[PDB]
Amino acid sequence: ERPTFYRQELNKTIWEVPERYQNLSPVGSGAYGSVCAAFDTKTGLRVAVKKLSRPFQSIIHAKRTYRELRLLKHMKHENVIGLLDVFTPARSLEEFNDVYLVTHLMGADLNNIVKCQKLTDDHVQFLIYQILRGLKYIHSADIIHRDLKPSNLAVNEDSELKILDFGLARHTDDEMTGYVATRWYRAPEIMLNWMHYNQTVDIWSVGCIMAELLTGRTLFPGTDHIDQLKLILRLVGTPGAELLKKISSESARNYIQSLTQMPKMNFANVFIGANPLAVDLLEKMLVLDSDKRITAAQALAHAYFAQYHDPDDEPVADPYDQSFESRDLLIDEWKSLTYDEVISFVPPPL
Ligand SMILES: CC(=O)Nc1cn2cc(-c3cc(NC(=O)c4cccc(C(F)(F)F)c4)ccc3C)ccc2n1
Repeated sequence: ERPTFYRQELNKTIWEVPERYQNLSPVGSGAYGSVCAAFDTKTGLRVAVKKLSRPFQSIIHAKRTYRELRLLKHMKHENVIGLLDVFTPARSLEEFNDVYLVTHLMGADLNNIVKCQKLTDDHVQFLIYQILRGLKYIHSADIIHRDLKPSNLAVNEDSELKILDFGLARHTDDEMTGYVATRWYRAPEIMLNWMHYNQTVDIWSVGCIMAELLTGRTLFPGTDHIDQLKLILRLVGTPGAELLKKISSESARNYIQSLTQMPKMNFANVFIGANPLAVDLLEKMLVLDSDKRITAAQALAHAYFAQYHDPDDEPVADPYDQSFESRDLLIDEWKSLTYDEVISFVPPPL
């Protein structure tokens, strides 16, 4: 039942894919992989095919490959990216070297929407509602996104949203340096390595995205890590004794204590004309102490989403076994586990 594969060179990369995928066209490249737009003749869908770059070159790369495949195979929610297909041209484990992942082709992202269109409060309500509905699902599987930003949120013509991770490069220090969107939505505990972070790092990002949908502007466009921290503390206030004790890094803790103390600002005076319910929700998401930050499940029940909230239609994920994360294996073992996952893949129904 193995399909027939055909080969083509696209931007000095050899692509070998089943015949069902036609009109391959390059849409992106990076350290982790290359992405092509294509037409799936079997389903009639416009798809995105990601060919992973050297997926088993090191233990780190082999584990990352296995990790992404496990995660994609698990995600089954209206607001989260789904795996349409996974394939390899390899006929056996011995010849296994390449992995291709297929998802829906995404049109616009949230950055394209905020660009020329000024969003109304009802539009903001619907977009944030869906992010939180998708996050509640991601978090219920004990998965932390870590990189929620407008470019990782796909929004169709009907304002239907999906959470994705379209990143193709290594999230290095250099990539996070300066006046960069890669760091503007990051929680201060992850950006400054304050302590062992939890999934509320993602709620900080939603708060940053919501503020930007409401004003059309970046909430914390820092020119560097320290300038961004100062922009944060000006709005939310400098931390109290309770939070400083939770900063496990003595160096980071010592730096914060050197700053002049500042009170939390009045958010109604920052977000002029915004719905007072939006302002209230923003104050619950943009909390410096991650332990006190509203969760996705708590946020869906907030009065700001009264028009969309349906507790009978906000599902949680099936149990997700990620015991593999603390497993020490050789490249060939991570490869064989990846291979079993490719061959056991069951496509979703129409
Ligand atoms: C115009 C256009 O459509 N361009 C486009 C489409 N693209 C699609 C992909 C793409 C991305 C993944 N991986 C993830 O999304 C991912 C990984 C980990 C966690 C999560 C989360 F679930 F936590 F979000 C999601 C798998 C397969 C493909 C094909 C990459 C770049 C891209 N560019």
